Amino acid sequence: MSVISIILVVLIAFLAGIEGILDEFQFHQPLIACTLIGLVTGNLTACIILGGTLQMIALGWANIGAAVAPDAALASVASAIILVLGGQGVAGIPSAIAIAIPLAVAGLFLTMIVRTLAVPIVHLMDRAAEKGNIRSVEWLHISAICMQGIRIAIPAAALLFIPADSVQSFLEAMPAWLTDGMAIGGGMVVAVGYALVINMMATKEVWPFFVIGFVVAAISQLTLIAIGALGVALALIYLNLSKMGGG
Amino acid sequence: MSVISIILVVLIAFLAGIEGILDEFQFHQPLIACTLIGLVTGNLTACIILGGTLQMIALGWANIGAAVAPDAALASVASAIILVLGGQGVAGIPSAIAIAIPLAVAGLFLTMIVRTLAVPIVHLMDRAAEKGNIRSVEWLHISAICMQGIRIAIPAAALLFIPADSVQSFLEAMPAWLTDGMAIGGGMVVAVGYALVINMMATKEVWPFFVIGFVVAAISQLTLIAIGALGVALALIYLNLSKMGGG
Amino acid sequence: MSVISIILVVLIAFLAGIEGILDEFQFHQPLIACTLIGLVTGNLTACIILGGTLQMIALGWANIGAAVAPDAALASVASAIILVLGGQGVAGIPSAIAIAIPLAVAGLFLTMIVRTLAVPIVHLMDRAAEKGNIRSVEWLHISAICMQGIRIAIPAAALLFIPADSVQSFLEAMPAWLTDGMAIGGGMVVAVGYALVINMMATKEVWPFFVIGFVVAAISQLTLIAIGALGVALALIYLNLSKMGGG
Amino acid sequence: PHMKYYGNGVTCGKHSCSVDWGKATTCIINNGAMAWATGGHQGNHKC
Amino acid sequence: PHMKYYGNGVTCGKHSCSVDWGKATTCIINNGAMAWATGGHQGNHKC
Amino acid sequence: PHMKYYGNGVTCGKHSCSVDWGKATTCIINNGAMAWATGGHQGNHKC
Amino acid sequence: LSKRDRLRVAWRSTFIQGSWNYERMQNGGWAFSMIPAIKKLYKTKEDRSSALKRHLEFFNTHPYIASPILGVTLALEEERANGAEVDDVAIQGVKVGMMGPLAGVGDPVFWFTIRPMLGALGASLALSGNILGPILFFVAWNVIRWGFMWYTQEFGYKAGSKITDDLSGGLLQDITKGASILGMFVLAALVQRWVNIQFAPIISKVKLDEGAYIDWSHLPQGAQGIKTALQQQQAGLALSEIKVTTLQNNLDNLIPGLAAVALTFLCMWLLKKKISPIIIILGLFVVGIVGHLIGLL
Amino acid sequence: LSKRDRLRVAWRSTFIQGSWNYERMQNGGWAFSMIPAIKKLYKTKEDRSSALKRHLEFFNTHPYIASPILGVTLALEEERANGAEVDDVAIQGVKVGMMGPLAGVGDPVFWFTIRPMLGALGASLALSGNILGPILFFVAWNVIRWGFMWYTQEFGYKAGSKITDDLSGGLLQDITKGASILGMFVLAALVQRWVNIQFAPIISKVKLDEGAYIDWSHLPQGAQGIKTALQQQQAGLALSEIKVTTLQNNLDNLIPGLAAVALTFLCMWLLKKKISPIIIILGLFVVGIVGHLIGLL
Amino acid sequence: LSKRDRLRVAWRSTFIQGSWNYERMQNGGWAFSMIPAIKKLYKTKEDRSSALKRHLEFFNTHPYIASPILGVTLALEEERANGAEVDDVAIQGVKVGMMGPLAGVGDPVFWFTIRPMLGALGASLALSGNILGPILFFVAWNVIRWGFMWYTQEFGYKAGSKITDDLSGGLLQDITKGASILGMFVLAALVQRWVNIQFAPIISKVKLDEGAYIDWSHLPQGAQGIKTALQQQQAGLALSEIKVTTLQNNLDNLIPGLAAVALTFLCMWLLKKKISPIIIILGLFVVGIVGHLIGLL
Ligand SMILES: OC[C@H]1O[C@H](O)[C@@H](O)[C@@H](O)[C@@H]1O
Ligand SMILES: OC[C@H]1O[C@H](O)[C@@H](O)[C@@H](O)[C@@H]1O
Ligand SMILES: OC[C@H]1O[C@H](O)[C@@H](O)[C@@H](O)[C@@H]1O
Repeated sequence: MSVISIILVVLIAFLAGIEGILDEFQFHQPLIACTLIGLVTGNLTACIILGGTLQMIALGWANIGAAVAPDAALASVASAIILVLGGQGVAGIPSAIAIAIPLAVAGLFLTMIVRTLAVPIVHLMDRAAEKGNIRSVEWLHISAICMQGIRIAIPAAALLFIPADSVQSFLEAMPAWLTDGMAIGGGMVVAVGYALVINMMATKEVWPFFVIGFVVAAISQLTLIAIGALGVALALIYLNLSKMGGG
Repeated sequence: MSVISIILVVLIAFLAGIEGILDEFQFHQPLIACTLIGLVTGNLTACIILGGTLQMIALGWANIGAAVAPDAALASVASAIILVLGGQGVAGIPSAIAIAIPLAVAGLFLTMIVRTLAVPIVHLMDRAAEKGNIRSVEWLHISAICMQGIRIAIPAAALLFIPADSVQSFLEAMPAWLTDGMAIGGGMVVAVGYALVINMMATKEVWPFFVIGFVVAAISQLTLIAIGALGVALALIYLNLSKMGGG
Repeated sequence: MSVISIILVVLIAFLAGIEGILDEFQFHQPLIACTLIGLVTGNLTACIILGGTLQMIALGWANIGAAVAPDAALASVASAIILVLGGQGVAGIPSAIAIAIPLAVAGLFLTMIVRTLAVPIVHLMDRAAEKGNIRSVEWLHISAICMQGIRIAIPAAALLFIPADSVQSFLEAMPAWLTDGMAIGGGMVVAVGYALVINMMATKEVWPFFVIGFVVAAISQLTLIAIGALGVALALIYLNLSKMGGG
Repeated sequence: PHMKYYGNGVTCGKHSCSVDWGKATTCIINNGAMAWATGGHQGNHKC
Repeated sequence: PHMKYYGNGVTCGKHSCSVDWGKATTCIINNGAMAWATGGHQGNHKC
Repeated sequence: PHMKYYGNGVTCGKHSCSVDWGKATTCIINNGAMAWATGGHQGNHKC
Repeated sequence: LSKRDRLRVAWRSTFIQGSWNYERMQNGGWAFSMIPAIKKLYKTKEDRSSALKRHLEFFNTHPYIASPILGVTLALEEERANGAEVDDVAIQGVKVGMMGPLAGVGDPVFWFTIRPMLGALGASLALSGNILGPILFFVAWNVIRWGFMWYTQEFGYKAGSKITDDLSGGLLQDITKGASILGMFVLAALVQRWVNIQFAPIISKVKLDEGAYIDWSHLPQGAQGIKTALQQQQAGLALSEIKVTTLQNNLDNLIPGLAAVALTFLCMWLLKKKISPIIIILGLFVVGIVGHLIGLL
Repeated sequence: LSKRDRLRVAWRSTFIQGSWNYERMQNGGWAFSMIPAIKKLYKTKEDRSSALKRHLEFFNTHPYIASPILGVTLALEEERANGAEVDDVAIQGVKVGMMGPLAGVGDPVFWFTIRPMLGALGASLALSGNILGPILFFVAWNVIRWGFMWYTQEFGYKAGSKITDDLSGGLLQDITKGASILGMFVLAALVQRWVNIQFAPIISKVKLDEGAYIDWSHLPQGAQGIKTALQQQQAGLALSEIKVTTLQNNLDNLIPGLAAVALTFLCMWLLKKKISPIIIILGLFVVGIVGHLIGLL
Repeated sequence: LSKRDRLRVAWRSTFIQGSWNYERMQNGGWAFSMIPAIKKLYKTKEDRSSALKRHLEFFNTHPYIASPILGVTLALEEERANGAEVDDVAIQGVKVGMMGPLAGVGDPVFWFTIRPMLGALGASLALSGNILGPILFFVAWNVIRWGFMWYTQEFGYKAGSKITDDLSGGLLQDITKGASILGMFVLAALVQRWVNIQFAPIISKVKLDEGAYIDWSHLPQGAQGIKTALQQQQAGLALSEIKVTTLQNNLDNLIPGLAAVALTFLCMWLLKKKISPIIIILGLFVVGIVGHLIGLL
């Protein structure tokens, strides 16, 4: 691989790292990141296929409050890089897809670590605000942006100087009990994401609706859309009945 | 068959056509029409059995608003006539029953055609009312009654001078795709009958009850009587809560 | 068996009969009655096992209003007595357990008969109250207590001078249709216990909740705790909506 | 196929017609309940 | 037949009696919930 | 085992990846309905 | 008007459905049944025409439950001949105020309560060849129908004023509201359960992995294969190695009965577009035929 | 009255269920428990008799939760001896206003919350032959029972006035209303699920057409017959060629549990007819026996 | 400030998520986007510092829906430079009154409504190797995002006063109440259905009596054994002679999803104890690992 290709893939990884936290231009989405990585290396169509497949997989990965998303950015960069420097243009896609999912969790851990690390940054920003320095706050904000960019710029450059079957080998040389524990713990994480919401909105007036929803969910013949429609109807009836005696 | 029998069966068909719309003396019901047809022809007991069977089948055929019923009158007249002029007094009943059902749909189409045709009649009645002529309105009303009587008097007389296995032969010599399309379209017709009701009674405060009913209907363990009881209980609770703050 | 053992077992039977109605010291519970009857006879551990097993069985036998409990007292006394005077200390327990259940129903019948008979007692207490005699009322109350004590003191002494396999023989030499009729009738008795409650609390505004509960109970995927939680949520919503227009 | 079904518990087999009255009574009761709940607007359904 | 059931998770087979405590605890919890929901009027049911 | 499932109707077999669009559309619609009903708080679930 | 005129009105009211046009359903029969009353009250050249225009407006209710309204219409109109200043005020109001709620109770009572039981009772005797069945049905229906019409018309006429103003009352509106709620609920259930729209296109035929189907080629042979197959089916394994998913399965994955409710809403929109129900029914038949032809249905 | 009189009343209150007649359940025990208080307050010839009539009226509650009421009855009565113009005004009202709601919480607490767990704990040790089980159960139940009675009786006596008028309050009304709603709901569910009435008459035995049953006479032989039978069962085909419909099936076609709720309503009517529950229970046993004899049940 | 300063603020607002600390999520980006406005209004030494403290408080909403709020913050702040006596009154009011309800609608709109459909449309072309997929997705997302941000910021700045006081209105509170009820219902359903906690300890293995299992050792042989086994399974008899009951079965006997709701409430308590969500997630992973190691999960 040419050195210019290495420079461009590192720059694309940095851009994906920045847009993982910015989440505005969507340079961190697989549909863009994979084709950007494959365009600067010659593996254009294969990376387009990989990006399309991963985007089809990662259609619902969104950050909501403190519940961070599986961070499709690191998967998009790293799976595409491993596909590029491993041959097997089109036939190697199922391996990149297979290795992307645990690397998404790894990127989630990394971005959680960096968001935790961002707290002293805003503390220094407050301390500089008390001093009346308007430019150092901007400097610290840009440093925070660059930290999240580096968060992905580093692993993508590390992958470039190791054999292709290194992430896959590490994943395969992993004890089965660890894999099963991770799988079990991954189904209980979403509960935390629910708890944050429940803490936001929970009053003595709406808890009975929570009880009714929990009871109703045990009926397997009712779909999720049916449960949502029942909730909408109940809320509408409650609102209609509340303002019939008040006014 | 004697000519006097022909005269009486045509008269009974005319009476059934009249009571198809009048719906008071119930001369159009199978229980009366079949025995009236068989009494003037000598096939008394066989036509009584046929009328009883058809009435057991046609227990719920009632005209409600613009949702016309399957018009048991034409089936009752024509199946009885075909049973009479085909031999096989008691053993021919399952053929008359089999041919009655599509002929009920044919009579339904005919009666909707005549109900559509009745609109210019009441237009002429209005134009005569503005002229102050009190007898021409009556004459138009009697003409409208006689038109619906003829609606069934004609097919019953047409069936008399054709071979018995003519309706059955026509029904059997029908393409399978047409029969299947009619069967499929017959399950969606009742929806129209529902729509007319929904257009009548539908407010922004009762739509949530429609949503709850639609969601609840997906639970197969709940019977229709159970759903009705749930609706009654919900309506009672809503009424009780409505006048707890209003007064 | 020594005569002193007979005296002690009769005394314990009398105490269990008294505590069947008193229901304070719980001398009528199997856990106490069985070990008391076995301690004065030398069969300590076997009677302790039998009492533990029967208490595990009779965990929910409680008198609630006029719905009398299966009267665990007579079973606890009699099954333990038959175990004591039949040999087979530990291995004879499943026979005592098997014969206890019908004898519980027999004790229920006996205690219902005595509760019915207690009405003239309080009538005499009233007639003594109108005469101003304060001690005769106490005497009648103690006589009523002693009557229910004797209700179990008598059968336990009768069982003492008959062969051990007499209750079991009588139960086995019973026609199958009678046993099946009793089993069928035992599943319908609890309805009476429900009726007494419904007659207590039933207004025109809570009947819809009864209808909803009856309809909902047909859904087998909802547990009894789920139904209770749904009822609590519905009651809370109803209470919240009731005092939003009233005040 | 020779045993058709016409609703309300009517069979009308190849040789005779028979009515099972339990299904007929169930159909009548259900149709009446639906008519009373909807004001007689339940439509025609083969029960 | 030699394995009877007496409720609350009591078997009392032909030779010995055994209690499965999961079923007994489930019966206790369900009976308590029904009593608290009905004011102790749920009646005696073989759980 | 060689036919894995990755959610949203993606298979990615041992040789190629294919998407069945009915399941993908069902997943999209269900996720959107849950997000609109919960304000976008339904979490990440493999549909 | 004496009792004779009311008797003629009642007898003439049995042809109230004689025309039954789709635009104004029972206007013709209602106008026909009021002809003798109009002739008895108004006589010169013009008040008869005005009465005809009044009674030729839209009217629709259960034919038998229309007798009390007529009585009210008999009571209120007779004042106008004498003079009571109530002209075009309540004569139109009572008709629309009673045609709906009275039909909502008369249709279940006569069409779906009395008639089904009478027909079943008559057919019970008729299936044995007894002429008593049809005769009993005819007599029982006729006597009840005529007695109901006459009694309710007389009650409505005699209570002409006591009931025209009591319509604006808490009982009537409470009944209407509860009936609306119950009807919405039950009609939603009936739309979901009785409107049958089944699609039969096959969407996907993805094969299952070799760990999820029963694989009836390496199974125990004799009295154990059945047991292990049942145990695997209890574990959730599939009978066939290929999984077939239809469009109906995908539609039910969202919510059951979505096609039925969508068709119902489309029918409501078409009816609101002032399209006659006959055209909609004839188009639904053609739609079913076409869908069967193209394999959609 | 001194603390000794209150302790004597509390000790005598453990026999409050001694008579338990069916007409006035705990009237005898309640009158028995108040004997020393009546003797302490009223002494001449007549006020004792009036107190006896006052305390011989209908009374029923959980036996342990009756202690606070007694305390209130101890406080209200002691004024009458001194004189407070409150005679038969509130002494009767507090008993009725407390016997219901307090029983509704004492029955679940003692009969179904403390006793089941204490019995399970004792039986755990008793099943191994340990005498510690029954001893622990006896001591833990009796200490708690006596402490509860004494403490609540003292609290009710000391708070005699503070609680007789607080009964007419929003909190008690809300608790009663919510308890009524929850009880109606759960009792309806229990009537549906726990009242077992199963009929076993066979109504119809119409045979199925030769397109609906599996027809186990022309099936694949060996490892394929099972698969095709399972596929046909999944398709909705019937196992047997004859369809048997029972009375229970027809009853469930209307609504499950109809017989149970009908029997419950009949029992309610019989109880409202002032028929004792013992007669109704004995009649239900005879009804079950007869129904099994005639094959109905 | 002119339109140039507003466009500068809008462009600088695309980095509003640059820091995203866990304690005050978007405070840094919000303060960054207000730098040119603060420099334009306050200029000496101290009002800039007070503005920095004002805009460094807690802020969190959907990044694209933060533009209207910014506009309001641009409208309200500009008065303070001129002087309007509204200082620290509403600047902390509109932000907290808008960050919640506006995020609750912007998260479903952009993250789960526009983005999934755009990504699916792009992937449709991308799976065939067409570069038009990613290009279409990129352009369609970015044009819409920038247009929405600019238009909503301009609308918020122009209608700065018309919307700050209209927040206290019936429509907003009604929407909030209905959204809270719907969210509680649907989140309870999602806790029950999507939180997967399956225990695998075996609790009891009591064998069944010889009248309850199919007993595959004395069964018909050939085309009849299958039928009789299916009929026995329909009767409710079990396949195996031993009955296995797990901890999950006993937990489901009480109510399904009890472990899920218990874990959710424990997480709620831990979050209320001011414990960061990262610690709770890392502890849940370790808990799952341990539970699999000890056989609990
Ligand atoms: O309720 C509507 C009522 O009026 C319609 O015009 C007729 O179909 C009647 O049979 C029906 O009962
Ligand atoms: O709650 C009613 C209460 O009084 C009844 O008379 C007795 O059965 C008690 O055991 C019961 O607790
Ligand atoms: O609604 C919450 C909103 O703010 C969070 O900090 C970010 O994760 C956003 O992506 C999210 O949309």
